[PDB]
Amino acid sequence: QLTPTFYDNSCPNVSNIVRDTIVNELRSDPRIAASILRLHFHDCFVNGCDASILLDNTTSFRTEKDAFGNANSARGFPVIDRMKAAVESACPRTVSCADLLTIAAQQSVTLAGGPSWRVPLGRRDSLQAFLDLANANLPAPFFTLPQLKDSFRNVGLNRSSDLVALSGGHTFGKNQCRFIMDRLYNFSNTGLPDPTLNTTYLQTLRGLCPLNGNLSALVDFDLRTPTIFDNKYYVNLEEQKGLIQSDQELFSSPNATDTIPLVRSFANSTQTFFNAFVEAMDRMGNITPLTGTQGQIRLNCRVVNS
Ligand code: HEM
Ligand SMILES: [Ca+2]
Ligand SMILES: [Ca+2]
Repeated sequence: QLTPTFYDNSCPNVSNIVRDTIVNELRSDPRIAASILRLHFHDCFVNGCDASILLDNTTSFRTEKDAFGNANSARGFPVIDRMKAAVESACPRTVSCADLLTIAAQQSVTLAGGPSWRVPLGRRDSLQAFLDLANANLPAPFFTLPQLKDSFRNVGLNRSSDLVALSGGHTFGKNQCRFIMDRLYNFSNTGLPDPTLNTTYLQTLRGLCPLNGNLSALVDFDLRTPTIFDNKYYVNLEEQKGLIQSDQELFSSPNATDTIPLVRSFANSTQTFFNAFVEAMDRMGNITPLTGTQGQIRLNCRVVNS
């Protein structure tokens, strides 16, 4: 079983080294905290949190970095390399990349103003990467609520609270115009914008993402506090200001009878949201981990030990 004290003897300063690395990177890249949290999410949804997403291509298996949900989107890999090297220097062959990324995600959330907690540890690193599984398991912004629920249940998260709380990760970070073009100009082949998108915000988004414009242009997930980890994400949903389809469906989908009350509860209380986020984060971090002697303690997160 995973435990928060796993490295209290072998590498007591691991969390501090991770924090220091992120603090330093944030000065030149204010988006890195969001990027790191997302890497952990994409790691856990594919064969569990086993650092499989960090592996680069080999002639025997393809990298998950080329998955539809990661390609030209996932980022921060060199930063993970930096903290890994620092931890390896402080504590040789001790901290797995899987655990490192989990701590990095928690520290990223805390540094951005979110809750502070000690994540369960003891995960080990995968011996391969899973591109096909990543293409099948990572949810997409155009998913309906039933599809979002299916995606979470598929990896082991059955609770609507899991889905609603973890979606709160969109309280910060960036999103490409590419992913909302349909909502802005032609939703579900209706030739009209998504009716669940606030019409005033629709105008603003159309200005940032004009038709035939730069699809790679970036827009903030949270128009209220773009880089702060808080519950504003839910207040936006209540006003039909969720940025992507999957965000707004939590509040507007015909199948949202169970998610609406959660959205409201999280928008009404920061404490309720933070508590739910920590709970959901630990549940996600507990998805099919390799433990004990299974897998390895990867020295270079990009390659399997030889
Ligand atoms: C519920 C289904 C979800 C969908 C469909 C989804 C979809 C997306 C999309 C389309 C982007 C934009 C990528 C880009 O434009 O390059 C993104 C970014 C992001 N997502 Fe999600 N996401 C989901 C859940 C989550 C969860 C569970 C977390 C973490 C707890 C998370 C954290 C983030 C963060 C922080 C960013 C910004 C990353 C950055 O700016 O580098 N997402 N997501
Ligand atoms: Ca994984
Ligand atoms: Ca925010």
